Formats: sequence, structure tokens, C-alpha cells
Amino acid sequence: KRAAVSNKNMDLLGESADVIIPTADPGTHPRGRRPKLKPWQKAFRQGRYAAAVDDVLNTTAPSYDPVIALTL
Amino acid sequence: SAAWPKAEDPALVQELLDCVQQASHYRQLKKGANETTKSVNRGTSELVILAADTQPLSIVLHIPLICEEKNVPYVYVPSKVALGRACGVSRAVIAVSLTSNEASDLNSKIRALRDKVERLA
Amino acid sequence: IISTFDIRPIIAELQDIDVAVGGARGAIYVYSNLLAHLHTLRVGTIQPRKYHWHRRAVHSVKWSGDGNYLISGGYETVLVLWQLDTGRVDFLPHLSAAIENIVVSPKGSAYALHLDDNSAMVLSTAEMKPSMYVSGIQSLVLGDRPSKDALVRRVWRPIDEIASPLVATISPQNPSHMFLCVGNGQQATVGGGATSTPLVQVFDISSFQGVAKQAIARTNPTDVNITSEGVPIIEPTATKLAFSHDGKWLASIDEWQPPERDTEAYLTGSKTQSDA
Amino acid sequence: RRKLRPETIDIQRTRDIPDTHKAAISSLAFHPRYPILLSSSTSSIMYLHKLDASAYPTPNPLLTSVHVKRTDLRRAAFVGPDGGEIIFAGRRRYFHCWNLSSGLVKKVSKIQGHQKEQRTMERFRVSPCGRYMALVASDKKGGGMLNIINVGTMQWIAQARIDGRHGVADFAWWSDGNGLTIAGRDGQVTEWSMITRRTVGIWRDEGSIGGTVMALGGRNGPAELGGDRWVAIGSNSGILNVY
Amino acid sequence: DTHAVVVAPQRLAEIFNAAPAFAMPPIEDVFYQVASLFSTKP
Repeated sequence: KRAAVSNKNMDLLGESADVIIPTADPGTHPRGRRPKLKPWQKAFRQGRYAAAVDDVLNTTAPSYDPVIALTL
Repeated sequence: SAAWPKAEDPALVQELLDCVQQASHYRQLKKGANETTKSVNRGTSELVILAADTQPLSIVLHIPLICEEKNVPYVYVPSKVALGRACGVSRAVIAVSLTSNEASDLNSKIRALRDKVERLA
Repeated sequence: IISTFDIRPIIAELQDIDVAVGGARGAIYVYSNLLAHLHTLRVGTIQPRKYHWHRRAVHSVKWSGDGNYLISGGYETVLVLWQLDTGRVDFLPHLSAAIENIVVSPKGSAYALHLDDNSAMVLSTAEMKPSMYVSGIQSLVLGDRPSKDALVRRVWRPIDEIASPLVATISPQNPSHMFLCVGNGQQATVGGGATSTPLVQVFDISSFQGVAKQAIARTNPTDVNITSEGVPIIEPTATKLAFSHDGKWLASIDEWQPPERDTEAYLTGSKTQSDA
Repeated sequence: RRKLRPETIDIQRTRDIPDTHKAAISSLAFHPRYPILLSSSTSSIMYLHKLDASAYPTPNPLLTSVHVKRTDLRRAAFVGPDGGEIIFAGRRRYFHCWNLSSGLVKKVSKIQGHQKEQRTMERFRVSPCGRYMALVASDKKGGGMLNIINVGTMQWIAQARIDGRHGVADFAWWSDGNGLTIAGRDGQVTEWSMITRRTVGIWRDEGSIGGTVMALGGRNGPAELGGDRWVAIGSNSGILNVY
Repeated sequence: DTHAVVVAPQRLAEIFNAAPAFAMPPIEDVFYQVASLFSTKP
């Protein structure tokens, strides 16, 4: 894939420009990768605790960590 | 009327037009009444599409006889000038007919298309 | 029970009205064609539409703007925009406390939110960043209107009560600034019976405005206010708190425990629930 | 300005707009009262120039050069008979209103229970009455829809749905504002009212395979279709009809 | 409001080169033909 303009040249352009409109929220991620959600968290937060606890407590899973378990 | 394998089904018609357009880019498609009839008599053809709304319909009524004889499917669209600028020539083709080759995805599309026409029958 | 209501007119005359009631049951009924339902012994059937979101008490339902949208503000810290032409509901979910009062601007462009913890922010509609903010001292209040949610004998009953001095201090090296412990809001804090003030605001004495806010204990503002049994969730509360001599350090201390109505199965011998 | 004769036209080339962009120009519009040109190019750049040939030391000065971060600017537009607002939208899932009066720049980001339908706000057109705005739902599937959003409060208030085979090519606001004409690919033309907010009528461009652009104008056309007169439809194949 | 007409010069030439000058139908007839072509009336 090839861009029209990459963000870097867009940034040079904004430096050249006069008034710069900051679209980014003042005080979240500038590149805009946010902290994304993990499934057990999403379940806990909505309120399906059975599924939340189980997805943590599968011990066969490669991401299995007791410290997650203790936090949940 | 006489246009008894009428195809008014909209997604069907759109697939037919697009297949014609692709075939026009593949040079495997003959534009016009006279040439359609030549192609079917020489047998090379594999499908033929006509237009219902010609004013004397009789100038295309001769095609279904031959194609019933030499056994190739035919089907009517409702709009001649649509067919024409589907070919891409700017003048309302009344009869287009598109033929076979050896190895082409376009040949496959033709086979599925004539299956759809035989469904419509 | 009618917790509140808001009218909307149907028009140099007034041709009909449609008036919306909101109830502490957790419901929002709307009435549609009132003037001709009632102007004409016998009258036809009437039936409110029922729009049900909250579990707690809706504090304030207002007709919107056009009259296309029905906005709502509740205990559960979340301002709902009922779509009312479809079935849908699109909503601003995370406020710092109970939405206590809203009003719709002259044009449809601004909302005013009296946030139950004694503040106010003006929004523009559909941009939802608060263009305006004014907060208050955020403390614990003997409130005059008793409640909106205490009408229907909830499991933990709300009592306007005070059980502790409001933990606070003044700052050396900045005497205009006072630190004081606070909860999500007043009502959510005093709810659950116990004090739940895991938060600090810093407030100015000279100009009695808000200055800032921060957390101390674990806070989940991002979360359901209510455990599924139907109870406000208590959140850890800092008993003592004092300031450093230079103005550079701040020591809080928090205590928390489970609820006696949770424990309930840890009873072994003479074990009681307060003990546990 | 003399009224114009039907085979030739006294066209005069003028001074170029001086500052060029850094990619292909994507949207133009003029301010509806003062001759001031909004250009807007993919390089995230909006230019306001004053139209002046005889200006000095540079003709057609640039009033301002406003950059927008992180987005492109596919379509900009003037809003309001008064030309109150400037509304611009790139590919990215939000868009912006710019109030020239007081110069505030509100960033609008939410479409009230269609937010999953619209993963882009690329195309849009504003009513000449300047109250409504129409966004297109990037969800093709047998038929495309365009949402109607009050610029009174930037709220969702309507969603016209037309049949197609790919969705909506283009559309235009009728000159009164009351309805809007939706030219969807495979040449369907819906005319969809606003006051009734249900489709008035359906008809067909005369057999064009894929409609790409339409637009609409003229005076003393039939009032119950809004009172616009000529309507132009442009195919993919290149043939362009006028009705 | 009305404007200047637009005609196909092939049409005008067709009108006249239809027939030779002698035994051409008379001038009032051909004038009605031509003005009817140039008529500004839908």
C-alpha cells in the first residue's frame, strides 16, 4: 500500500501552515494507539462474571498468569 | 409478448451487463444483430443477449429460431441503449452475443451465466 | 411514583402537548397526545410509551431540542439520549457522579448538567466535551430535598446522615489551597450506609472555585455503580490525611472492608459478620 | 453580467490562485456572499484566498492556510445561506464544523445509534437552507443509505435508504431543502422527501450501467419536487444525461 | 426568457439541396419549412 501523503509529510505541511487545528484529544495518545481491552476485562466490566473468571482461570492458555488471576 | 425468456430480475441483469463488459474487454463478444447471427451460424457462440424494446421486434426475432436449432441459450434484457453503452460503443446495440475459448475465468462466468438463464427458463 | 417530568408543546396556538414522566422505579413513561385525549363523560384509551433504562431513580427526563430526542440523567452516572424515532439509545456514559439536573438550551445547542456532586458543566450537543465547568466544595451535605431514589424503600435505604468530620487540610506553601476528601458524589458516597470518599479535590479559599481533582484509593469510575443484588458499592475510605511541613508530601491512609451482608458464609463458631 | 448566448462564451483566463497544494485538489467551494475561495486538498490543507486579480504584491492573496491534523480533507463545504459555517470531512471517522463567527472549531464525532454503520464520513452535502447535512453510510450490501443530520444540533434525525447494487453514487439537496435526490449506482434515482421523510418516487436514468455523479439545479422546476429544474446524471461509461 | 436558436447546418442544407432550383416548391412553402425549423417553440 502507498499513501497519498504520509503523516510525516503532513506534519511538515502543518509546520508550514498558519493555523493548526489539533484534532487529537488533549491528553490521550498522540499516535492514537489506545490501550485496547482484553476479553476477560470486557466481560468483567459488563457484568458476566462467570465467563470472566473462567477465561482467566484456564491454565492451559499461553497468556495464563496468576498475577492476572489475583487482580481479577 | 414474444420476448418470453425475459430477464427483468435486476441483479441478474446487472450481472449480465457486467459480464458483457468484461467480455468486451476480452474481445470475445460480438456487437450487433448481423454479427450475432454470423457467430451462431458459425457455432462459435456460447450465449446471446438481445433487447426487448426495439421498435420492429422482428429484426431480432430470427435469432431464437437459429439458437433453438443449434442449441445455445438466449435471453432478453429490457433496455437496448443500456446494452449498447455496456459494450462501450455509444450507440444502442440491439444484439450482443459472446463466445467461448479454452481457458478463461470469463469462460467460467459464461457457464454460470447460462446456468442462470436456464434457471429463468 | 412520579420522580419528575417535562412537557413539550405542540403548536400561534397550542394544539396538543406530550409530557414525559420519569420514575424512581427505573422507568421513563411518555405521554403523547394529551390535549385531544383529554379535551373531549368518556374518553378514549390512553397509554404511555414505556422507555426503561436505569435501575435506580431517573433524576431528570427532558424533551429535547427538536422534540426528536429524549434525554435523561440518572444515578448510575450516565446521560442517555433516547432516539425516539427508531428504538435506539445512544449515550454519554461516564460522569463523575449522579446526573442530578439537566436543562436544554434555548437553541438545541447546549445542555446544562448540574452534577449531583455540586458542580455544573455545559456541553454542546454531539461534541460532548464540556465547554464550561463550575464546581463546588463537593462535601457532605444535609440536603433539603430528601432524595429522588429514596421513595420506594430500597434495600439499603438512603438516609441523609453524616458520620465523620470532613477530612481536609490546608497547604503550607500555598495557603489559597485546601485539600479535602470526597467521593464519587455526595449521594453515592453516603449510600451504602458507610462513608466512601476515596478522592481529593483541591479547592481555593480566596476564590471559592474548584481547582483540581485526583484519586487516592482504588477507584473504578469506569464501572457499574451497583452490585447485582441491587446495592451501591462501597469504595475504600481514607480516614486520616495530613500535609507535610514543607508542602511536598501528602500521606493518606485508607481503610476498607467487605460488607456484613456479603460475609454471610464465613461464620464458623462465634464468628459474626462484624467480626469477619 | 450579460445573459449568455448558446454556442460561444467570453471566457477570460485570470491570475492563477498563487499557492499550490501538495497533492490532488479534492474540494472547492466559494463563500456564498464574498468572493473568497476555499480550496481543500488531500494534503490536509485548507486555503482561504480572497479573489482579487489586481491585488498587490501578490494577486489573489491568501487570507489563511489552515492545517488539519491526521486526516485528509476529501470534502469541504460552505454551510448556510449566510455562509455561516465551513464543514469539512476527510476519510477519518469524525468531521469538523468551523464557526467563522467567533472562529470556534467544533469536532463532531458521533451519530447517535448509527456509529457502527458509518465507518467513514467522507462524502456529505449540506442543504442550501443550511439546516441539514447528509452523510453516506459506508455499508453497501444491496442498498446504500444516507443519514440526515441536523446542523442545528449535529444530531441524527433521518436515514433514507435506497436500493442499489452498491450503494449511493451521489446526491443533491433540492433548492428549497425539503427533499433530496439520491442517484444510486445502477442508475436508480430515488427522490426522497424530508417533510414526509419517506421516498417520493423512483425512476431510472435511461439505462446507464453505473452512475457515478449527479447534481442538480435550475429554477422554476416543479415545486413539489423542491423547485429545481435541470438534473444532471453522469455514468461510469462517460455518457452524461440531462433531464 | 428567449435566446438565439441553434440549428444543424446539415438540416438547412438538407432543406435546400433536397431538390434542384427549378421546380423547387415555391418560396412561401419553403419559407414555412425553414421558419418552422428555426421556430423557438417547443
